[PDB]
Amino acid sequence: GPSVFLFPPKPKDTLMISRTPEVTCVVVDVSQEDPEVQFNWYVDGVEVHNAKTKPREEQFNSTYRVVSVLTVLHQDWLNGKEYKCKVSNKGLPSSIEKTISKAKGQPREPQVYTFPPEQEEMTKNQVSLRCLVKGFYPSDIAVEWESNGQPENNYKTTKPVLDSDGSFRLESRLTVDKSRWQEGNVFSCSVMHEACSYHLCKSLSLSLG
Amino acid sequence: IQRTPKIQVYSRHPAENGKSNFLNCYVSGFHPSDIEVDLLKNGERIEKVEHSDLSFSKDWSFYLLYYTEFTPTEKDEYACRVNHVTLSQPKIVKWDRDM
Amino acid sequence: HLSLLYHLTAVSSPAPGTPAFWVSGWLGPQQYLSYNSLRGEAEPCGAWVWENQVSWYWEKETTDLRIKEKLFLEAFKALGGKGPYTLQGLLGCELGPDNTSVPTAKFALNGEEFMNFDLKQGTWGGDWPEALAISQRWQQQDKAANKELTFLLFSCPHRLREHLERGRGNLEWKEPPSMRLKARPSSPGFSVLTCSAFSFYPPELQLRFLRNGLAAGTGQGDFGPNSDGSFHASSSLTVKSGDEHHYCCIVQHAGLAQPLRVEL
Ligand SMILES: *[C@@H]1O[C@H](CO[C@H]2O[C@@H](C)[C@@H](O)[C@@H](O)[C@@H]2O)[C@@H](O[C@@H]2O[C@H](CO)[C@@H](O[C@@H]3O[C@H](CO[C@H]4O[C@H](CO)[C@@H](O)[C@H](O)[C@@H]4O[C@@H]4O[C@H](CO)[C@@H](O)[C@H](O)[C@H]4NC(C)=O)[C@@H](O)[C@H](O[C@H]4O[C@H](CO)[C@@H](O)[C@H](O)[C@@H]4O[C@@H]4O[C@H](CO)[C@@H](O)[C@H](O)[C@H]4NC(C)=O)[C@@H]3O)[C@H](O)[C@H]2NC(C)=O)[C@H](O)[C@H]1NC(C)=O
Repeated sequence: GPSVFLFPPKPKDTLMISRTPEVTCVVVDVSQEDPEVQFNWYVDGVEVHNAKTKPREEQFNSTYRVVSVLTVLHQDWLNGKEYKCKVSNKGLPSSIEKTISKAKGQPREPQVYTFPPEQEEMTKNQVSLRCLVKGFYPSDIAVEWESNGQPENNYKTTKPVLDSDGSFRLESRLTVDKSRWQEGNVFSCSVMHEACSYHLCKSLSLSLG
Repeated sequence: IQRTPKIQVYSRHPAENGKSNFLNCYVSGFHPSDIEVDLLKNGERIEKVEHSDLSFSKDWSFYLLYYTEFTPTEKDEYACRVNHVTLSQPKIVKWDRDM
Repeated sequence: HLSLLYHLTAVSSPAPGTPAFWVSGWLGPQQYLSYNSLRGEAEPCGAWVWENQVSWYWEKETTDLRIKEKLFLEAFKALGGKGPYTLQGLLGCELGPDNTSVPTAKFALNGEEFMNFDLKQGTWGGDWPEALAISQRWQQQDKAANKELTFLLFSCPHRLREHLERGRGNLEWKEPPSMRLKARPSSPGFSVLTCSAFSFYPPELQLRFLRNGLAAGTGQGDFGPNSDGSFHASSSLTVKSGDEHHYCCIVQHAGLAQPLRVEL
C-alpha cells in the first residue's frame, strides 16, 4: 500500500512575506506494477490548481517516490485555513486524504532569556551561549544566532514542547571559539514569532562581560 | 505568490458580419507582471494591436486589455495567445461570439 | 460615494524596454492618470484629456509621482534578499459626509499586503520584517513621511473635489448595454444559454434568468473592460435543449429606469 505524508511550511517562510511557504505532500511505496499518481488540493474544502508535481524518482528499494508542492498565501496559513492533499493510485481501493493547518488558539508572544558561559567552564576549546524561549503559541517559530549582525552556523535547537500552562518552550545552544567570546564579540539570539511586532521578537544580546 | 492568468475574449459591440468592430483580449488575476499577449486571426498574429496599462485589482493581481479594430466575417476565426512564467506552454483562447 | 486611487507598481527587474515603475490613477472605475519611469510625465487618459483643468495640474502630478518612483526603487535596496521583487501601493481617498475624506495607504510585496501608512501617526507600519526594513529606510529620508501625509491628507482630497467640479460629466456618464441572448448545443440533450451585455457604463450590472416568469437563477457570470472605458458581461446557464424558448434574460443597470427583459 502506498504511503502519504503531508509536511507544513518552514515557520521562517510563513513569517517573511518575500519567502515561499509551501506545503509538501509525499507518496512512498508506489509499485512499478502501476505508478500514475494523481494529486487533488483543497484550501478550506475549495479545490485549487497551482500545485506543482516533480517526476516520480525510483528508490534503491525498487519502489517509487512522488512529491507535490503547493505555495500558500502568508495570511491564509496565519488565519488557520486547512490544506488537504488527496492522492489517487490503483494500489489503493479509494484515494487517501491528509489535512494540515496552523493550530487555532489565542497567539502568545515568546519570552526570551539569554545566558553566557559560566566562568567555571573556561579552559575548554569552545563555549556555549544558551537561549531559552517560552510562553509562545502557536509552536511555529524561527530561532537563529548572529554576531555584530552577521549570521552563525554552529547552533542546535530543541523542538517546541507543550508546557504546564498551554504555551510552548524550547532551548537553543550556540557553540563558539573561547577567543571570539574573549575578544568581546557581541552574540544575539534572533527569534521570529507571529505574536511579535513585525514578527521580530526582542532578546538581549550576550557579550563578556 | 504566483497567479495564473484568467483570459476573456469578447467584442466591443455585438458581432455583426461585414461591420467594423473591436476584438478585446482581457487578461486578469495574474502575478508577476511580465506577460506576453498576441491576438491571432486565422492562426497568424495581428500587427496593428494596441493595449491598455498594466494595472491591478484590490487583491493586488494584475490585469491588462489587448484590443484591435477589425471587421469579422462568417468563416474568419480569432483567438488570444498568452505566455506567463506560470504557463509551461502558450495558452490559446478562441473567440466565441456567444461569449 | 466616489474615490481617487493611485495604483503604483515597481519591479526590481523589469523586462527589456519596460518601465521599472508605473502608476494608473482612477476616479471611481475610470482611469484619468497614466505615469511611468520611461516617460517621466503624468498624462491624462480618455475624456479626462478634455477636462476644464488648471494650467499646472499635470506637473503637480508629475512632481508627486517622481518622489514615489524614487522611494519605491529605494525600497528594493532595504531588502537585499537576492530573489526578485514587485512593490505595489494602493494610495488615495474618498469623501466622507460633512467636509471630510477617508484615506487609503496599503503596500504589497510579491503580491501580498505587508505594510500600510497610518495618517493619524505619520509612520509606515505592517506585521512583517520587510515592512520594518522599508519603513525604516523610508524614515531616514528627506521628509518622505511628510510628503506621504501631504499627498493623502491635502492633495488627494483637493484633486478629488476639483474633479467632482470639472469632470462631473465623465462620471455621470450613462450608456445602457446592447443585449444578446443566444443558445448553442453543448453535450447531447443540453444547451448553453448565454446572456451578453455590450458597451455599458457604469460597470455595476445584474444579469439573471427566468423560465415561464419564474426565477431560474443568475447563471455563471463574467465581466471585463473595453478599450474606450465601457464594460462587458456574459452570464451562462445550461438548460434542456428543447426548453430554450421558455427562458429570458433580465438585466438591471443604472442606465435603465426599469429592468430590461431580453428574449431569445
Ligand atoms: C523505500 O524507500 C523510501 C525512501 O526512504 C529513504 O529515506 C532516506 C532519507 C534514507 O534514509 C533511505 O533509508 C531511503 O532512501 C521509504 O520512504 C520513507 O518511508 C518512511 C515510512 O513510511 C517515512 O517515514 C516517515 O517520515 C516522517 C518524517 O520524514 C521527514 O524527515 C526525514 C528525515 O529525518 C526525511 O527522510 C523525510 O523525507 C521527511 O523530510 C521532510 O521533507 C519536507 C519536504 O519534502 C521538509 O519540508 C521537512 O523539513 C523534512 N523534515 C525533516 C525532519 O527533515 C515521519 O513524520 C513519519 O512518522 C509519522 O508516522 C509514524 C507512525 O505513524 C509516527 O511515529 C510519527 O509520529 C509520525 O506520525 C505522526 O506524528 C505526529 C506527532 O507530532 C502526529 O500528530 C500525526 O497524527 C502522526 N501521523 C500518523 C499517520 O501517525 C515517518 O517516520 C519516510 O518519510 C519516507 N522517506 C521519504 C524520503 O519519503 C520507504 O518506506 C521504503 N520502503 C521500504 C520497504 O524500505
